[PDB]
Amino acid sequence: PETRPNHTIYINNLNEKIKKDELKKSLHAIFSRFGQILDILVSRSLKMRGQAFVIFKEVSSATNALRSMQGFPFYDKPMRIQYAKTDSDIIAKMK
RNA sequence: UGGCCGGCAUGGUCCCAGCCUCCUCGCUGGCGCCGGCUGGGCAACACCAUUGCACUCCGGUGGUGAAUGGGAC
Ligand SMILES: [Sr+2]
Ligand SMILES: [Sr+2]
Repeated sequence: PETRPNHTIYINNLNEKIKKDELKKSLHAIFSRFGQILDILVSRSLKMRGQAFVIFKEVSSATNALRSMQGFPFYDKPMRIQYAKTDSDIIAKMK
């Protein structure tokens, strides 16, 4: 079952050999044009590696980012993008 | 040598260059042969496993089973 629109996009299929700090930097480099980004969360743990959460301030940004960068070759791999199942805390602490 | 021991070999002190390494990366570390014991840590690196929905840092295993020469006294 797909997912409903969200402030946060969930990206996976990312190159696992990239360190956390660099991955966050590179992700911002390509995703900041879609709108203000509140934060990017990345973890290299067994369960969370290869994935990232880009948290946009406005849902239109996420939606854009989602449609525009679906399948984008990043670090030699096609980026897969979806909306996050639930709202990230940063967003809850507001709306 | 990450810590520890044994056997054998080996004149010494330096100077220059090169080379080596998971555990004080370098000029007041190290760079003969052989065998056995043991500690730490995944931080870097590699390999294996993982396609995974978080907002709690947190998979496993491996490496030293390493590295040459010149010169001055
Ligand atoms: Sr050493
Ligand atoms: Sr590890």
